[PDB]
Amino acid sequence: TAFFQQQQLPAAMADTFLEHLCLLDIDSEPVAARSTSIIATIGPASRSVERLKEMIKAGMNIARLNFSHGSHEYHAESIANVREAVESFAGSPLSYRPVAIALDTKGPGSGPGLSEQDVRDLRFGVEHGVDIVFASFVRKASDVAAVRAALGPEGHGIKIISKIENHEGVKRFDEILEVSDGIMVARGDLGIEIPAEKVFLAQKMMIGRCNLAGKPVVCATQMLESMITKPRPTRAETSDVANAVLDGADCIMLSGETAKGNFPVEAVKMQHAIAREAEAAVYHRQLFEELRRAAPLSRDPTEVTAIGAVEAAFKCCAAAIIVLTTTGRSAQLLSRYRPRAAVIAVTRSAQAARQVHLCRGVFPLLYREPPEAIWADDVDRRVQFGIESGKLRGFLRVGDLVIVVTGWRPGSGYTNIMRVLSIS
Amino acid sequence: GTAFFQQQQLPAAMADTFLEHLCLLDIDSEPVAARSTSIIATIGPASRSVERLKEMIKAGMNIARLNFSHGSHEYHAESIANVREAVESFAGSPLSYRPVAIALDTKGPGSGPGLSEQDVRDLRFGVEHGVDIVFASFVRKASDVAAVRAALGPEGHGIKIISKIENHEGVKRFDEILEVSDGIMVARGDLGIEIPAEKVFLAQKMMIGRCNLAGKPVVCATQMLESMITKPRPTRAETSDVANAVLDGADCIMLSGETAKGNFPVEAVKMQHAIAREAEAAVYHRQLFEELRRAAPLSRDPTEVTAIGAVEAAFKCCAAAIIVLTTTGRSAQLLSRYRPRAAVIAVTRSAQAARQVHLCRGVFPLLYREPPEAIWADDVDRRVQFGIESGKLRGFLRVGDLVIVVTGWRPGSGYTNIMRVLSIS
Amino acid sequence: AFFQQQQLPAAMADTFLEHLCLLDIDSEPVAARSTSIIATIGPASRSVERLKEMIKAGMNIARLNFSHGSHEYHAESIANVREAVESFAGSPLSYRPVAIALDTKGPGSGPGLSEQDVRDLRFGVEHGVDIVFASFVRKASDVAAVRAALGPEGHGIKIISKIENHEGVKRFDEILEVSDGIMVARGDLGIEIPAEKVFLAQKMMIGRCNLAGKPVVCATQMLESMITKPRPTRAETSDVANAVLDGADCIMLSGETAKGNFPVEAVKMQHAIAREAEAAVYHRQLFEELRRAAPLSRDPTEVTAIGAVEAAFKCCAAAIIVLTTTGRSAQLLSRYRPRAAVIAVTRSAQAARQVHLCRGVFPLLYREPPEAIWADDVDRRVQFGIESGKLRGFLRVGDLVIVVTGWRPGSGYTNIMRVLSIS
Amino acid sequence: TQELGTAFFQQQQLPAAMADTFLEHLCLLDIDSEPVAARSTSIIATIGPASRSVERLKEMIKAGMNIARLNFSHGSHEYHAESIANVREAVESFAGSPLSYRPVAIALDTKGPGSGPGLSEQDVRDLRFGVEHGVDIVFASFVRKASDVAAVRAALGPEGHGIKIISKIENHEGVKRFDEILEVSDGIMVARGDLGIEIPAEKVFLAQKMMIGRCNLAGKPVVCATQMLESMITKPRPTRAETSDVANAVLDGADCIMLSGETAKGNFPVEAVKMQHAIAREAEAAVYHRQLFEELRRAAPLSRDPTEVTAIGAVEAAFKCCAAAIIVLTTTGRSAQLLSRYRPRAAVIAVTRSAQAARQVHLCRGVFPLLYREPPEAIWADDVDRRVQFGIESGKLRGFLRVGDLVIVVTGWRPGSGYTNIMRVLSIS
Ligand SMILES: O=S(=O)(c1ccc(O)c(O)c1)N1CCN(S(=O)(=O)c2ccc(N3CCC3)c3nonc23)CC1
Ligand SMILES: O=S(=O)(c1ccc(O)c(O)c1)N1CCN(S(=O)(=O)c2ccc(N3CCC3)c3nonc23)CC1
Ligand SMILES: O=P(O)(O)OC[C@H]1O[C@](O)(COP(=O)(O)O)[C@@H](O)[C@@H]1O
Ligand SMILES: O=P(O)(O)OC[C@H]1O[C@](O)(COP(=O)(O)O)[C@@H](O)[C@@H]1O
Ligand SMILES: O=P(O)(O)OC[C@H]1O[C@](O)(COP(=O)(O)O)[C@@H](O)[C@@H]1O
Ligand SMILES: O=P(O)(O)OC[C@H]1O[C@](O)(COP(=O)(O)O)[C@@H](O)[C@@H]1O
Ligand SMILES: O=C([O-])C(=O)[O-]
Ligand SMILES: O=C([O-])C(=O)[O-]
Ligand SMILES: O=C([O-])C(=O)[O-]
Ligand SMILES: O=C([O-])C(=O)[O-]
Ligand SMILES: [K+]
Ligand SMILES: [K+]
Ligand SMILES: [Mg+2]
Ligand SMILES: [Mg+2]
Ligand SMILES: [Mg+2]
Ligand SMILES: [Mg+2]
Repeated sequence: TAFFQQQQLPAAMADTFLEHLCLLDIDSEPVAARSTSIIATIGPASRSVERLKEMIKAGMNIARLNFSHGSHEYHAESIANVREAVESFAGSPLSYRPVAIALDTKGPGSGPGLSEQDVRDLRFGVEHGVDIVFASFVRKASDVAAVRAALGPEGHGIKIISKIENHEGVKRFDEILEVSDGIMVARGDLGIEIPAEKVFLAQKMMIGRCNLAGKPVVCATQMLESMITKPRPTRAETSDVANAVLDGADCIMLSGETAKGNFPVEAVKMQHAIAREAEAAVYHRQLFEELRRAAPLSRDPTEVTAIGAVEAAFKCCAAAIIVLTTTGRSAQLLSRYRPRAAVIAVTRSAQAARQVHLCRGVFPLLYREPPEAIWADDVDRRVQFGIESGKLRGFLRVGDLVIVVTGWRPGSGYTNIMRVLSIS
Repeated sequence: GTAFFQQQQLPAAMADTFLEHLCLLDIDSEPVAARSTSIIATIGPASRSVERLKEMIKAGMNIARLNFSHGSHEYHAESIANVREAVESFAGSPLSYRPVAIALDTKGPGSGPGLSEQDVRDLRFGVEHGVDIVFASFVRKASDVAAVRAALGPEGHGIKIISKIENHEGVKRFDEILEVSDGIMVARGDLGIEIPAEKVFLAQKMMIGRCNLAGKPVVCATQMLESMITKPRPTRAETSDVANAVLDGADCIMLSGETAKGNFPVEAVKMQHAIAREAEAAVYHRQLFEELRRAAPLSRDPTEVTAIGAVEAAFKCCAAAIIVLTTTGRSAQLLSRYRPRAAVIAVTRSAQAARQVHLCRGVFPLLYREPPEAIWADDVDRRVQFGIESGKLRGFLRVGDLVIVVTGWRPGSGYTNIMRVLSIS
Repeated sequence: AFFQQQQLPAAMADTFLEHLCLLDIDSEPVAARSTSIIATIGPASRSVERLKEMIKAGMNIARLNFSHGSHEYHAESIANVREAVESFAGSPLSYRPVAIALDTKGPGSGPGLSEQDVRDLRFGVEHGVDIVFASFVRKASDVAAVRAALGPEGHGIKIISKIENHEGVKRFDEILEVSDGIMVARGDLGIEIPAEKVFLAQKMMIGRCNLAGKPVVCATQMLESMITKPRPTRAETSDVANAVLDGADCIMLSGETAKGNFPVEAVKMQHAIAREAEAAVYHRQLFEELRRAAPLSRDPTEVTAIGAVEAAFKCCAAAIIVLTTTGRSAQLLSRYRPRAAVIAVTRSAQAARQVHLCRGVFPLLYREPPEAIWADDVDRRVQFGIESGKLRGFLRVGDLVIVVTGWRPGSGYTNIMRVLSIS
Repeated sequence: TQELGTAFFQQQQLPAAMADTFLEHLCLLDIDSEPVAARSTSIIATIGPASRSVERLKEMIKAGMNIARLNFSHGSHEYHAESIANVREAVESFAGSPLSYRPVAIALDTKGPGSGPGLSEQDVRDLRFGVEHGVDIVFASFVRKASDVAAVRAALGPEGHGIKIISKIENHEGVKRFDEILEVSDGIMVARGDLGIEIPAEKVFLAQKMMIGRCNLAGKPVVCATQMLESMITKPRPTRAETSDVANAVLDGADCIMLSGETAKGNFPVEAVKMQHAIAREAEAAVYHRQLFEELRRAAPLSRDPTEVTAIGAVEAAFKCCAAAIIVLTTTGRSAQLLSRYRPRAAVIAVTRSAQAARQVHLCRGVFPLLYREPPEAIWADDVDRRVQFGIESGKLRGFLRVGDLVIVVTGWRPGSGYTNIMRVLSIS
């Protein structure tokens, strides 16, 4: 078939990484959906409702609100505009794309503990329902603990992504990652605190440790910087985006390219285009083998089902792995093994649907329908919802094979079943 | 969690290199898993007593070979009846019943091309008596397997044909023979006479490797515990040979003379069982599994896709077993190809499939006798519980263990597609 | 203490994932920078005093873009480069050779060699350029045309084919076979093929070049923001580091040094990043794969090359000193990407300049006249390498070095490898 | 290459050796791929009534005996001295043509401590006998700890400091205290007979494979010892299990294989030697060198010793060109031993003036000793070149080398042992 010369499949079947590089083809068109999420910073150039709709079409998955600048009234208005542009597509539930809201804090700024503004800003996040928090200048575990105690009673569900932007944060990394929900390689400040020529070492090390831990990792600053004023990026910029994906980053960020630049939609489209190409060029054979050898033995059925499903997906070239999820944990565990198959996550939790964008290859679907009396009937309708959406979005075709990860009883934490299905 | 697990060579199995694996092999690391390599015992004067056969089934005989090179049709029918009587004496407790296959080893073409007249009569005898396997002697080409298949007729279409490679031509035309055969037997006796004796190990290791790749059973035959015909204990070379046949990747090991005419037939079965358990625990699963997958091509067959997914899931949690419901034994055979450390408990209603799956390494067959339940999903769950209960009774499973359960979406063979992680209660 | 620096904990990891996890920002690179820097000479860099501070920063090859400028302008640039290079020839133990590369304008609309290109190639032969960056090579017949235009005298000039269009990428294997090396001309490539596909072309071409043992250059917009700003972007420092990690022998500045406000700063920056990236190379997998892909050879030079590289890894050799006439012996050692330096002691001034195209090869130009006793002349050249290495900080007393030599004079007779202790 | 001929790449299991996986390697094993290289695993033959005849010993040396074992459990000192004299007489009968002379080591296998701790009185007398008679190796029976090896070393005295001590592991304690024994011993013998009595018979293969692996890592010789071709005591042909056992001992990584009873008292002693030689050649060609070498390197620690550094460099160079042999000049045999540790397919040819080193290097797999008799040249470099040419001439005469082949020459920068540091690529003229 033509199939075995599309998503860099000749290069993916190579026996060595050197042979894999030699088999990379510019004419091998990526077919799979773009898995690395795009975080776009919302500013003057992008807070228009009609502009936000354009950005969602372009591939924006997470909207970032930089709390360094702007008032609470400004940020609440930006949030409302994002939600209005997101809900304008809720008329066709088979094509609706959830979009997460992330609050990027100001920072401690030469002081002990959480700054007074950060305490006020985190309460604002709780009161406005932010899905993610990018905690600025995390240096130790206590910093993470402070950002989490700040999310008061009503906000323990918000995902804290610790921003590493100084030498101390890099040295105390393992202790930070243990208590954080993910990490952001905040390259701008990092490139000021540590020598500029050492930042790539910090990026590659942190991405690798995050991949091992199964926790999301974000590449953040100056990725397409020249696109603030120019319609096209530099050769170094497209290389940087592609290399962040190849390193193993779950998310790529635009901050200024979308916040204040002349080409915000073009920067999103560009990051989408590069990410698709870079994801097809990932050497899955070594990546999966190493992921397995490093990942410890688990007696958790969710984790055991995850490798079994990822292995099964590789064996048959599964178009997608469709997993039902309440908290997103099942989808996150599948994501850790970096399958070439899309992780279609079907969920009834609008928050979980937005928060799974932090995990690479997870494509969230929000199930809006009324429940069936028979739980088994309800599970099959949600599985069919993922198939119907996948078909519509081009992820699946009739005749394809899919892996369907489900649980034996309702409620989260009981995933234990994996099925091989033929799309009808 | 589950403290003090220095047993079943787990430190050696977790090594990063094969050299490190060898260095971590421990004589004090006792094997805990059930013996996976089947034992073929040739039935003769020293072993056709019904009470002796009962002793050999307890010792671990899985397949009864009948050497049609000696004995009359009357003698072999009586041997078969004695075997079946000793096998069925344990059918009163179905949770502990062990199926035993009956294989017919032909005399051979001797000095003449094609099937000999006696072989055609002997193959008809096998069909009439209901043998499960046929060890076709002196297979040299694919047309020889076709001749044996034709002699079995229409009724003998379910009988498994294991081609015996015992000459130079059979070794050179191996790939064409394996394609049309159900499995291979490395008939080392005649092979050691046709080709130089110092070259037989190359033929054995090559054929076992190609069989492992193909997913078809391979038998290591002849003189494995030869000194046990007259002595109660084998030589150092003999125990090494049995252990090395298992390490090579052989699905089955054989006794022919040690059990047929010797003074210690039950002791030879017990010895082969003891060595096989030790050798199976010393298999370097890390490289074996990785190489098996890199060589196995991509598959759009749900049975084959579910097989790796289940084997990978079993390795991840150190699953005590992989319980699979099978009609023809194919689902269990596909799991077996990936050589999991977990036991492939294969529950089946087919008494022939139950006997024939002994040719596949690591497949512990169970014969489910109960008639079908009205609700299909309830019948499946009862068969799964039958595997758990048999598994518990036989010491394979304990409460708290994790098992992988391979099932299908509808009745009939060929629809295996589901894998589940269960906790033993 | 030794085991902590030059990313040695990360280099000893058993997996690439474990290698990434062991990368340390406090593990300072100790080795000399192996990836050569090609700096484009323009208005911002043709001053003799500026060229001297560009050689100190780490410029190894001076590029002359024949798209702009007259023959008189380029001859003056050449003279200024040679004047700045020869100003350091007073101390031969510290003298750094600098290659001169001519970048052709290109065929443009023309199917074969353009008239200007034939004139420019003759100019290069007459002026003694070491390298030629042939623009827009699409097939093997294009390389042949450039080779013919160089004539009989230009047979020693290295031809680096620039791949800058779709056809050049598809016909890559036939071009690499007839070329001395390849340049991933990212600028035009990013215009001919989609910008999001250029990294695939770069990584593929670098990989195939590493396998072939032929030099490969990463060329456009590496530190672009340094034309107007004193510091590069996070994407730019990442791009340079990733070009080195991909396996590129040379990194280029074209505009950052040619017309930008910070030409010396761009050279210093590329040097700083390359040292960090070279120490973070996963040598265990790189060497193992290089060996498994490299075919068996009955050539004693090639056989001695792996033997020496393997021996250098075994003892953590500070450097490998090789005596070369044409640079081929040093090039073959370079193919195996050793962590140890490749000190190439040559009497050929052209070979000394041209070996900058090979990663990890540090050229020393021996000038002294030949000794009466052949074995004594060899030992004096070996001692010349040791003395330059000690002076430049590559070697210390107590270190172990691998010494690659031959059994007789003349090129092509390399067959000996020795383990020496620095005294 | 390709221009060495198809017949070259379809022999010595070269298609199977070039496979990318061990499974692919097994699938490419060919019975018609004839071994061409010389047999590298040494054969230790036990000398008894069936083999102490001078003419019989000559037949066994031709068949492939490398080390003669003297079992001190049976026989008197007078009997063993006579056996030694007959061995030396049969060995020296071939010394007329030094380019084809094969050195043969003499090994003393002690009786053992039996039912008592420490060295038995007879063992002290027997060890003194060995020193007085000039034995090259001692197989110390029932070694259980490092202090046992020290006792045997002390009993050999000052003169017996050059005698190699191979500790026999034949009980549970010896297996558990293996690492401390191997550290103080020159090598190990997997004494399977007693081991199969002390530990369960079904566990002996685990002990064998573990000890061989640890010895390969340490670079110290390892011997597989009991019942290898047992049926050949009475029968002219061995069983399928026996030929498999010998082949598997070689594939495990054993430097030496032993005959004890098959050669000592059996009806077919020369036939058992010929059989062990035939199997070893086939098994050596079927060794998967790619994984073996890669793993050996990853486990071997970094070394600042030039002899060790030159050893990998030479072994790697030999694999790259399919070098016919690796000629090394050695005084103590250490240089050849270090090359042997990396298990090259290229036959290591060791040129030495020490007759004891020539005999003792049989303990190292792949080492083919040549005893150089010529007196020293005035010019040191000329003496080295003459010894290198002696290796080439013996190599050509014995069929190891042909004109056109590539060889690797490992030499040193000065006389005296411990100065190996040079590796050269030579073309055979
Ligand atoms: O040893 S290499 O440096 C190399 C080897 C030979 C060459 O010729 C060469 O040019 C480079 N190396 C590159 C990356 N791959 S990879 O398969 O793409 C990969 C595997 C594993 C990774 N983990 C697991 C989670 C991060 C990777 N993260 O980024 N990439 C990863 C492995 C081999
Ligand atoms: O390279 S070896 O010959 C070797 C030999 C001696 C050493 O001291 C050493 O360090 C390496 N070595 C043999 C054993 N395997 S193995 O792990 O046991 C294995 C893996 C894979 C196999 N497939 C996949 C299906 C058959 C094997 N089939 O039989 N065994 C198999 C590893 C490779
Ligand atoms: O019917 P529900 O409550 O949505 O659950 C369907 C199945 O998916 C799961 O909820 C997965 O949830 P989580 O990923 O959040 O752990 C299983 O526990 C459950 O059996
Ligand atoms: O035995 P039933 O009741 O027909 O149930 C079908 C079950 O067995 C299977 O038939 C497996 O059979 P095969 O392995 O012989 O193909 C599956 O479809 C399912 O697990
Ligand atoms: O690298 P090249 O061009 O093959 O030259 C290698 C040569 O180097 C030498 O060491 C130098 O010898 P000369 O300086 O006399 O040419 C020769 O022995 C060997 O042939
Ligand atoms: O293997 P050994 O005993 O350490 O020595 C290797 C020998 O090789 C040599 O080249 C030959 O020297 P000799 O003439 O003293 O034997 C020396 O470097 C060294 O004595
Ligand atoms: O916030 C950021 O992205 C930073 O500091 O680089
Ligand atoms: O059955 C046979 O002939 C054998 O095993 O050699
Ligand atoms: O010519 C070049 O180098 C380019 O276009 O990048
Ligand atoms: O002496 C021996 O060989 C033994 O005991 O095994
Ligand atoms: K901020
Ligand atoms: K140009
Ligand atoms: Mg910041
Ligand atoms: Mg037969
Ligand atoms: Mg151009
Ligand atoms: Mg003993």
